[PDB]
Amino acid sequence: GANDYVPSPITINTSTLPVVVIGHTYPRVIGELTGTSNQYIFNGGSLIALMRGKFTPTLPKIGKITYNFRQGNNTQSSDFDIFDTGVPGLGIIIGMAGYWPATPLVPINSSSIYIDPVAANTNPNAYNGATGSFGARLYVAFVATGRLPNGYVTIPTKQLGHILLESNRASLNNKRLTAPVMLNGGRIQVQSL
Ligand SMILES: [Cl-]
Ligand SMILES: [Cl-]
Ligand SMILES: [Cl-]
Ligand SMILES: [Cl-]
Ligand SMILES: [Cl-]
Repeated sequence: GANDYVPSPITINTSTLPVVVIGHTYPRVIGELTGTSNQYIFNGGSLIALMRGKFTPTLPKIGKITYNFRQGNNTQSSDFDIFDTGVPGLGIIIGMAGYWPATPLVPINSSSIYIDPVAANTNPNAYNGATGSFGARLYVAFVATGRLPNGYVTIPTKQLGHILLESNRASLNNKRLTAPVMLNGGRIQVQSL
């Protein structure tokens, strides 16, 4: 079908956080996960469409932190919303971008935001160029929000939020397709010297 687009999740892995060595200050970023990307978060319709993705985080927002991801290509710091993983002392901050590398990392610091095209955050009629899929890049960093014990800590799998597919084609827009944005759970290690 022309509008038979279906969602697929985009996921990032707790297991890529390096060991956290502590030689304190809260909040502070304790490491970045390896950024991930999915070209086909929405895919499958036979008719090309102008599409955009609205990300709504759905974990509790604890506060803000200023940061500049080592990954991505922003040259100045931004405020990021710190989201509660549920594990005391541990939050995450999120950035998302369009799939293609020229598009910028968008700090998640609003109750919802268009991750691609960023033009849509100030132009309600802006969409990606017409094509047959919508994808994205996902960036996450862990934040110490309080004192961490030594040793291993398990992070549960968390749904960071969802991307709503919007389009200037009503039949596709009105499906309100949504794709989950996932933090795959895992184990981190703190070495408190
Ligand atoms: Cl993925
Ligand atoms: Cl992909
Ligand atoms: Cl950044
Ligand atoms: Cl969850
Ligand atoms: Cl239409």
